[PDB]
Amino acid sequence: SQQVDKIKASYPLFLDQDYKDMLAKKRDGFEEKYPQDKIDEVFQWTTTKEYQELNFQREALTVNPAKACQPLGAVLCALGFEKTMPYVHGSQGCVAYFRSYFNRHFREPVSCVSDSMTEDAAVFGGQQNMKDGLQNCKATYKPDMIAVSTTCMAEVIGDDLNAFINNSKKEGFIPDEFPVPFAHTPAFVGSHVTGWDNMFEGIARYFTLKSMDDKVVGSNKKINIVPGFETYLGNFRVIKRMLSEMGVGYSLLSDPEEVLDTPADGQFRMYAGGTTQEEMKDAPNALNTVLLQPWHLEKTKKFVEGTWKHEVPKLNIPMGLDWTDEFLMKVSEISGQPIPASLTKERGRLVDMMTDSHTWLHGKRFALWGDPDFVMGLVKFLLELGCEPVHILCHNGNKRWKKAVDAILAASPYGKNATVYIGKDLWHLRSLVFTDKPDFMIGNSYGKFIQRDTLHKGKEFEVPLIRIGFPIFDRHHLHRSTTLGYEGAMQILTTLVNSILERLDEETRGMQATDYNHDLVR
Amino acid sequence: SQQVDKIKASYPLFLDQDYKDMLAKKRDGFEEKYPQDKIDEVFQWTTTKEYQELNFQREALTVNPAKACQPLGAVLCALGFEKTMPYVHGSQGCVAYFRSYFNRHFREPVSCVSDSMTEDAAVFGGQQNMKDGLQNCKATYKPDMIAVSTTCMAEVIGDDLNAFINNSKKEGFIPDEFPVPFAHTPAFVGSHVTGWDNMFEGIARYFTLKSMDDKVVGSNKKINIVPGFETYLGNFRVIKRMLSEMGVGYSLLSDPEEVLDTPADGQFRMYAGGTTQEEMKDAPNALNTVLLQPWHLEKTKKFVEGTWKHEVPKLNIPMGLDWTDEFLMKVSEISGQPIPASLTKERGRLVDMMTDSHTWLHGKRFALWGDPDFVMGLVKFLLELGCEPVHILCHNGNKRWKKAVDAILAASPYGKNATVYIGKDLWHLRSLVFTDKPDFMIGNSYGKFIQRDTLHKGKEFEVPLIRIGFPIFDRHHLHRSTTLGYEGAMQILTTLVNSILERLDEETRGMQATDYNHDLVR
Amino acid sequence: SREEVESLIQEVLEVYPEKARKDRNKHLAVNDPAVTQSKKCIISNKKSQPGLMTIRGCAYAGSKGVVWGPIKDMIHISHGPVGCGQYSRAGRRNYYIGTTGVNAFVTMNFTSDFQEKDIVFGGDKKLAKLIDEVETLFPLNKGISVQSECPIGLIGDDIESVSKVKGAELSKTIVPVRCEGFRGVSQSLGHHIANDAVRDWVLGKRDEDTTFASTPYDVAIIGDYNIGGDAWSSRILLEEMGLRCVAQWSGDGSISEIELTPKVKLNLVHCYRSMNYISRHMEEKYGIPWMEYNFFGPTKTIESLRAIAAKFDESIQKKCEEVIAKYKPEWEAVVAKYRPRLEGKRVMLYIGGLRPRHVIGAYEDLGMEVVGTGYEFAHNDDYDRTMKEMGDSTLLYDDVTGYEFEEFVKRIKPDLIGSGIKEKFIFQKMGIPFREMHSWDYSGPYHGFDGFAIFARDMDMTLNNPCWKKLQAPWE
Amino acid sequence: SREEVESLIQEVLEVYPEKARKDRNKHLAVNDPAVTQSKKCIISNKKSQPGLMTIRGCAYAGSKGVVWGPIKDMIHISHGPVGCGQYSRAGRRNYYIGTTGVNAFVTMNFTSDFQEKDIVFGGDKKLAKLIDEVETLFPLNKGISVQSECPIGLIGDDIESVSKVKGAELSKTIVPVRCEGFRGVSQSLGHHIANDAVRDWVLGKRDEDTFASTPYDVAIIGDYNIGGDAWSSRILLEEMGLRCVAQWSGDGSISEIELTPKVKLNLVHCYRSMNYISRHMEEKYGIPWMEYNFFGPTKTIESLRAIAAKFDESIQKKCEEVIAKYKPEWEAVVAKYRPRLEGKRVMLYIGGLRPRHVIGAYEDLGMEVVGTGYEFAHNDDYDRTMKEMGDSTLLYDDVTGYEFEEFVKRIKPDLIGSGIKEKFIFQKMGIPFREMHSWDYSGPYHGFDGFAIFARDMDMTLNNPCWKKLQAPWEA
Ligand code: ICS
Ligand code: ICS
Ligand SMILES: [Fe+3]
Ligand SMILES: [Fe+3]
Ligand code: NA
Ligand code: NA
Repeated sequence: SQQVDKIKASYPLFLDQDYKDMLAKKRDGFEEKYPQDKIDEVFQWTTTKEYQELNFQREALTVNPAKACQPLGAVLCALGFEKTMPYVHGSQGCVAYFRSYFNRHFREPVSCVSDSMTEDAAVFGGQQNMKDGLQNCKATYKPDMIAVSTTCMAEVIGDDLNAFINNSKKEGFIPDEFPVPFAHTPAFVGSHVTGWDNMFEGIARYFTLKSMDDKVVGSNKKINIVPGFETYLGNFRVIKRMLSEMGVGYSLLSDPEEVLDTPADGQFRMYAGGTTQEEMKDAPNALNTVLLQPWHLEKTKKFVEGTWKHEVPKLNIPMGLDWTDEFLMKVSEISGQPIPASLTKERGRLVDMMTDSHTWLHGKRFALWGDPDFVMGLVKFLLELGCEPVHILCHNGNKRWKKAVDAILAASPYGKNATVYIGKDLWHLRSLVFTDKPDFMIGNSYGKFIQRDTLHKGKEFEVPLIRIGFPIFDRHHLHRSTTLGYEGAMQILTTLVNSILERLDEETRGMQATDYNHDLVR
Repeated sequence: SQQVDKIKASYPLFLDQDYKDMLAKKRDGFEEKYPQDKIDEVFQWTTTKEYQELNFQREALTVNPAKACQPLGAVLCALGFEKTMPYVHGSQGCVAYFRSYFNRHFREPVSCVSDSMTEDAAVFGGQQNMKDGLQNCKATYKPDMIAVSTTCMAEVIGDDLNAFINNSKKEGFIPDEFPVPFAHTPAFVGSHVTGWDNMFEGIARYFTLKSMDDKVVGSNKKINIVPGFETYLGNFRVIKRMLSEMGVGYSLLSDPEEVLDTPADGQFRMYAGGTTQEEMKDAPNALNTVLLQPWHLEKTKKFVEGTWKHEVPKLNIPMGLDWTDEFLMKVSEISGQPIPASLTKERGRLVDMMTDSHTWLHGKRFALWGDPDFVMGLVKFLLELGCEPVHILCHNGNKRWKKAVDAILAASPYGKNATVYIGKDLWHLRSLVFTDKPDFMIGNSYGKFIQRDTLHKGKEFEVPLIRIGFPIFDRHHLHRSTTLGYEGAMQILTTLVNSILERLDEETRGMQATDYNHDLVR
Repeated sequence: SREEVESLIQEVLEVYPEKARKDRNKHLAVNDPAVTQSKKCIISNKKSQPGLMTIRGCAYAGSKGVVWGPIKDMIHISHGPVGCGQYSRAGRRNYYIGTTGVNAFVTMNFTSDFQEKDIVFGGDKKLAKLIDEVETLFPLNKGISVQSECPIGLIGDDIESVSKVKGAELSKTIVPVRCEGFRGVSQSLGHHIANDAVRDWVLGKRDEDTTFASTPYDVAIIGDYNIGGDAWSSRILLEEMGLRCVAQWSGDGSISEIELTPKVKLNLVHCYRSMNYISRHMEEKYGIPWMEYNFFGPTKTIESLRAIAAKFDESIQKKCEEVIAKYKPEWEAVVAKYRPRLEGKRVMLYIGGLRPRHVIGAYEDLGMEVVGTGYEFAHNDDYDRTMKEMGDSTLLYDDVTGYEFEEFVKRIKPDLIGSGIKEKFIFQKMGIPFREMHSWDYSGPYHGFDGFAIFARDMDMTLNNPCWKKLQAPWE
Repeated sequence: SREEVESLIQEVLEVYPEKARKDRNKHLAVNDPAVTQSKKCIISNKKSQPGLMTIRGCAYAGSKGVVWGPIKDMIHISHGPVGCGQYSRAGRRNYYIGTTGVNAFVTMNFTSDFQEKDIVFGGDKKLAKLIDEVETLFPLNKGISVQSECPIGLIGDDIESVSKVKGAELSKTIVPVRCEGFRGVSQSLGHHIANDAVRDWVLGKRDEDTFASTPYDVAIIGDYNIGGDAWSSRILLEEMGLRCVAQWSGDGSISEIELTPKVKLNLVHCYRSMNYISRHMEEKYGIPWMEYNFFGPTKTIESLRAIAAKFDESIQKKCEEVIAKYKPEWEAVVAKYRPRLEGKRVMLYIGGLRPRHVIGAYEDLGMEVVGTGYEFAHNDDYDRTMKEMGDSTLLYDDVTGYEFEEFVKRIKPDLIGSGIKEKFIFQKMGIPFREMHSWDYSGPYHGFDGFAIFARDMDMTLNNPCWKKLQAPWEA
């Protein structure tokens, strides 16, 4: 039933008694459900160390992965270029998933197309799909560039992207001078960040490989910045802001910040902002190229060093205090600009916040996951705050990366109880937070189901989730946040300390039971 | 007892059985406590409509006020001036409380001095306290200016501030040209915001009343901005940012943004930034004066209109979409500068966020309190979001102000169930949230005790607090936030929607009970 | 209208190249009450034109995401690389009651996570080892399904052999499903592939079981996936009417419910498109008749209840009127409050395979007018049913392109658009109120009388929201 | 460095005007091993010099905030304008067990909210009406106190007449307290004023009463249960065999106060704030009192033994059982934290007891207090301070903000323990700081259980990684 002036959605509608009785009648009659005592018994078993050992012996089964497939990253990379349409050669289903996936994180339109390869192309190739696709795309949506990647279908059958594009131009489906950079992005290799790497390097050589003769390193007096797979609008903006503050000329190569945040003013803008073709063409004339996320920009680095002859400096992701310092110092050396009074003061403001909040952060234990560069930056900053990053999980990490993070942990007393996991998923992590319970999780929205599982064991065993990463689907507009630089460090600190204090208030809210510690001042 | 490797603070230490037994013996032995059934019975009674009627019949008793005394505002106003020492003529206890009160909100040093009037000053006056006080203050702490307010003791006995300062200069305790603006700030009149008004107008008169001859309105082509009592650093910064973006010359009169956020870099800075004496001297040459919070700047408005001859425009506080628009349009008209593409886009970005989040905000019922200008700006923005501001409480509001807010409510369907209360306190509000339960509270840290009381009745009756206002003592670094302009509107929207979604996740976290609605995507 | 509609279509197609031009013109038509057979009016269920930004998904989405994934006490393996399973994890609100990770698994993502080694050597060995690990870590699962992603068929794996062997070795129901995304033209073929998988591997399990206690009022809800609880708010009405809902396919469905469905007296089909296959098969083999019904809005719900009751005896028909009389004041209060706030406002729809026509009656119960609708993957038999429900001179678009939908909306200028997540934020920026009509925009249920109240609340909150009059800055 | 300390003082005072200079020199001394009469060394309990930014509060803070406010089942009226009560609401962590707003009221703010009308007409009428409204809305209160703020005495109100009249009319304990902030020179007089209010209006209630007494009845006098300090002290005393009849006033009830004249011994932690009522109880009821110290294991063990020596052999036997029980616990604390803190120098500035009372706990961790001082102590406290402080220590009474700053820049301690108005000054200077009033929202610090928290807190702050980051690598 419904009361017209207090309408109930699914929650709490189905808690009404008549629905509750109906649902119990459904279960007992036709579901042949295991008895509750058995369900309870098995759940308790899933929280044990015994279950964890069986869990970590998995070799073939993956449960609740913390990664996606390559072409998702190739799409995000292509969206960062002016009036550029991302184009995925292969099956259309993937493109619907890529758009939907990004729709829900940014709460914005995401433009991407397929050439809809089917059973017929599975035997003869997608050549005809490519020729009609490129022509249909250019005419209908009028991009200045089409950046081509592949679905795993196109990769398995072996479509030659370069030959197919060349034939499309030769046969007159698309103008010869119309730019169509491409990259192979096999889903069964690496993860979504590898797709970003592949796509970027593909675009960079398209505009520079054949034009190196007239290139002089440093002649344009700029620094190239390659951001990598980045889903926080504030992370694009803070980098550009700090460099403008320093008076450093720069080119942010791949910049989706505008197209992912267009105004609602009565008109839809498919394209907005982005790196210009001329910025890519001119990039080898930069003084150097800085890679913001080097651990998934390996292919890019080889091309920038091998072809542009830049000497890419060895910088960690600019996360936390030490690595933002090092980033700014290396930029000063390359550009010759001194670090200005405004960033020095911002740094001192971050330090002041650290000293103000260190008593509540000290010794706090965290489980966390995400992409490699993001994870190690988070690990570094936690150590700087006096926190203990107990469970460090990077599903798409590698042994080389794990070795570097272990060295970071070994250089601090707060990493003594920390372990780094690679190739493991969030079902692995679920066991860790039962057997070696931390205080909080830092991760994406998929972690909310780990919190639900811990609460079911008991309130005292609950591990609350702090949402930092990608994707975040169950909160609004956190994609505007910042995690890089002092600004991102200040935002992360505030989020962490206040999650701690919010949990303390909840545990001390019981009248006459625990509220002796329900302090007004913290 | 304590285990060395897992030390327990007060919570949960005293939940150990031996402490629990000890506490029970203390109560039963020597406390002569009312029996628990009686406590329960009386508590349930305090939640009834019957209790509310008795509660609202109060005339002499105030319980849990939502306001402070004048001199607290005079101190904050004086802190906004370059190398200015706030100086409160009267008893020293108040100054310790003023500093402590601001210490805990900003988590920063707060410099303010007293002249320590005692029983002896009660029979001859604090003249000698003033003469030695001004000389001791100037020599020891080396301010460029001393801004004098009063404690309620100094007001009752009748110390003539003007005569006492004049005598201090005549007898040589301080140089004649050393600026010593003053204001009477009686605690038994108005509230802390009245002190801000009184202090500012006192400083404005000190630097301009006798120098009006050579003044020409508009001759400096700037706009004066008077912020009023403001405890969000981001609100000082957003106003200066939007005006620089527009290319508008301005003088922010009273600017504590720097001194309330000095860096931690190994040295303490008593003074930093602030309005210069010269900006006050030159302010009558501005095109006009804009009052950001007019409902506690009445005395100031009369002086700028009566003496500076400015035509102060009728603008609401720049909060939300409509009132930020009107603020920018009036600034454009006065200054002749057009609103630039960057603010138009920022506006459209705020609108986009509204459309993205309107389904979760719609119809949500709120109780809220604070200062008058802040409260009406919050009410306006909630109406713009499709929320219902059900209980609007402004302890230090007046009938004129309540009438203006009622007109705002009457002009929207979402104000149909709203009531505005003036002269009522948070014990009044506690009754309202029991008898006419809203979905959330928006208020300062004192609201955490209303949330605790509601939970005690039952989880289904709990009204969670959303911390926006002053003071906020139980979270860290929210004083850096922004509530004005599109930036502030974006921050408030994000906080509101995600508080809703966090509460929904909590209510649907129950495994096999309520988690059918524990959606990954919201 | 009419002539301006035909004129709008030709205008929009002037941007396409010749080939697309001609094909897209086949999928764009204007309704006409003097024509009854849609095969003479519009073409459907054809391949998408390359590069035009179709809204369609793939066959995998049609089988795993739509049909099989909701079955709660089974574990569904997304067999292939990591993408497909991750993008579809918990994105669809097929609600269920269970203890997730213990005896129910809908919102989890099980995957074989194909590496390049499995491409060159095949994944059948990995699948068999994967099935064993599932048995160790999730002992309370009541069956396993293998949802094939694009590479499986392309490399020549034989998942049916693995399913047969491991099924016997373990005495377990292991369903192979060949829903590779490159098969077919859309989600539609995934429906059909998945239906045949249920028939071939699950539905026959109890053909020789006689231990089920049948009643003359046993019935099954076919093709309702309990989006936000839609199926629960429908089951309640059917059992208030005196019926016994033996099974729910597949929203909040258990494998045992599936197995008992051949024992019912009547199959109630909500989603014809996704489930007419298994319905026809159950009529042929078990003699069970099936009928289409509609629980969107009070008008269609009342009519459905009466038609369903007419299939039984006078006692069910008496209860039918008791239910109609019970809820009458409730939905009358909903219309009395919300119909004034929505009447005369024009709606454009674009959804999947049923709702573009199925929700019309509910909008009209609120005084609204659907001036345009279309499907991603419906067949001509759906379009036959669509013309009987759509008004004269409506606009009809099959597999609409992103450009088409945009341009069509720019000229028609509806007051509300009901479509999917990939469309939502486009039209919000255009200042056009938008309601998600797949996910219900995380609200619902919308089925039944209780769903109509939420539906009316949701359309009103969005269409009349104050945000929409603020798109234009006062200074231009 | 002795001679370098005297030189530092004279250097610092070179900035003052002649008058302040001469006065401040009386309140700055270097401790010296051959001195029992501190009046030959330093002056204290004098008015503050105007305009030098004293850290002191007022008499109202001494009475309402410190003594009376903690008593949980009474309602305390801040009688005057709105400021005093709001700034002191729940700022002090005098912990208690109760149902706030029903039978306990510590963290609430009751106030008469003086308007200018009450200034010209007086507030006695408003107070009487206020008392009636308290009775209606808070029936379970067990008494009322009236904390006078600055205006009350200045305008000639008579709150004692109101208290007497309404007390008889209502049969209620209504205590008038004349703690106007302008009285005295600091919080210290508020202590004394408040003690006499307890004596004159509460303590005599049960003189002719009804109590079953035992030979081991005792009262904790002058412990305000900051973070639970008194609970973690009571536990040890009752483990030792004693019965703590009352706790003044941390988590104290009025009934406990009234029963205190029935005990055999008064245990005084805070001498400064409570020696007044202690002396009075000895004179009138013959109850002896003794000072004790529960900061750190050394002082706690010694206190327990001294307390037990006042009773019979059975209490002394239990005393050794308690010492033996907790011995391994505090030994593990020092074994872990003493290595991390040894040799580090501390400067203290607090109120009236802790500047000397916590020294022993720091030394139990290998630390050295190189400087201490009080806001409002008297010469009898400074007598006790010299015996606890080391040779050539720095001693500052009513230290000015400038003095403390300059003293710290030159001494350069590794840790500073002081109040909230000092904390953020020295953090910016790169000097670890621990609040020694509020315990920085941690604690308890009393007893064996408090020592573990104390050692944890000093270590976490002093050795924190934030302190090595104050200097940017490019600004050296
Ligand atoms: S199954 Fe079909 S696209 Fe009939 S694939 Fe799709 S939960 Fe749609 S119009 Mo999403 S044929 Fe169901 C559908 Fe309709 S996923 Fe849902 S809303 S009624
Ligand atoms: S009562 Fe005194 S200032 Fe003895 S007024 Fe003050 S809770 Fe201090 S050094 Mo705050 S004489 Fe207590 C004190 Fe000591 S408030 Fe606390 S810490 S032991
Ligand atoms: Fe958006
Ligand atoms: Fe600070
Ligand atoms: Na895929
Ligand atoms: Na006061």
